[PDB]
Amino acid sequence: QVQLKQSGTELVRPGTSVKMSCKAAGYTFTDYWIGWVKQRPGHGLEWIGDFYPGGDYTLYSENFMGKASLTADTSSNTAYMQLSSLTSEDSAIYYCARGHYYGYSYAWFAYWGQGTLVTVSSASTKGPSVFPLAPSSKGGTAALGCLVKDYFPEPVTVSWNSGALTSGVHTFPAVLQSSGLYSLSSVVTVPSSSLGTQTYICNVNHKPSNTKVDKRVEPKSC
Amino acid sequence: DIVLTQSPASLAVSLGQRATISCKASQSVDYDGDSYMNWYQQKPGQPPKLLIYAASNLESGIPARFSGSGSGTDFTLNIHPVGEEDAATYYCQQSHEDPWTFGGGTMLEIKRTVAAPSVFIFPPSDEQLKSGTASVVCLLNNFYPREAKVQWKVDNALQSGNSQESVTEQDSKDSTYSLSSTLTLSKADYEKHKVYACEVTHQGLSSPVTKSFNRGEC
Repeated sequence: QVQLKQSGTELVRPGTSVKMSCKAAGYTFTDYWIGWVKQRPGHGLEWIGDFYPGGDYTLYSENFMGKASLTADTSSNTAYMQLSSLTSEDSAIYYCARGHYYGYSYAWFAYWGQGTLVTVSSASTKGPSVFPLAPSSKGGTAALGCLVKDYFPEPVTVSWNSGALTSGVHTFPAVLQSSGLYSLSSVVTVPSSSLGTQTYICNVNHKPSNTKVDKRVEPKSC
Repeated sequence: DIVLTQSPASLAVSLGQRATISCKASQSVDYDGDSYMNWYQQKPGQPPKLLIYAASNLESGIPARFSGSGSGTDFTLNIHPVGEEDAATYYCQQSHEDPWTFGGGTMLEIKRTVAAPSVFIFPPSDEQLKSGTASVVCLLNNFYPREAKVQWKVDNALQSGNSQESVTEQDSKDSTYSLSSTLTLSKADYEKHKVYACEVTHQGLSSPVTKSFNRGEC
């Protein structure tokens, strides 16, 4: 199967450059263009440029001339994009995608990487604390959760019971607090009758800080 | 550049019915009998997904509920019958000449029956109170439509400026939303008051619902 796998989340300082990667599998890497696309809230999708590994051909948007540089390493099936002179306007999710020939164009992007989130900031990485949202002692359905507080940069992911509990789970979009740090909650609704017999653990991952927390959420015995 | 204008910017369509999204290009995208216009779907946390290429070709694996039409400068994406899983943002994109350009996007809301929220309040944890800050959380679970009012009251005094809300994307299985509101106080201020209450107003509720606790009473 055609697959594109991108490198991890970045936190990089203003004025510097960042170089991210897109590793391809499942097809002849030198035979297809790789396109790069920027996604920033409030600005939809914006194309940056294309790279052809079988020859090192480039095509850029005029808005990224002198800002983006596309390269590849055919020995590892890896395409790269470097963004220079970074500012807060460059904080965004960046995707790679593979084009294919139909008619007389290749800009039909059927296969996409999962995206690389880039935050441009001089502030330090801070992994979160994780606090329980304990099921109330005062029915048929109870709600419980985990509060993931005071982290930077995005993102955080949460699972429950190592991925075994998915029904009724709501993991909320993070909020940027006025401290400049993010917070998010993840909740699940479950049968109140299961509270004394079923264990509930939220699995919190903040990869930028390598913070991995497994927090057991138990009813408060009062 | 070929500028793409989508309309509407946001659309609510009844479950089971037809959603139609328009994309108009500033110049023709036709060549040799093909129209170089594509359509993508995107949900939060995921990359865009190709639905339709060259105006009317259904991408392999995409349900035939999706179809595309048009030529020249005027194109439409049609979804019929709409299902819960179609809640997403949709984009057109032209492949005729560089730069490759996208429309601004259209958010599709799936209109379902009214559903009142189930409301829950959570006191700050003892673990957090060791740190000098108190977060009080009010949860509104699985409601529709999206509009909802959450008011915090501390000892019956209405709070302002010290809470933040987060709302989920529309659920891909039941078309509801959920909402969290977090009230943040210093530990010092939290211990100066007793009654913490979240009051919720929503179309599905005949009268506001209040959930509350008394600090320390557990």
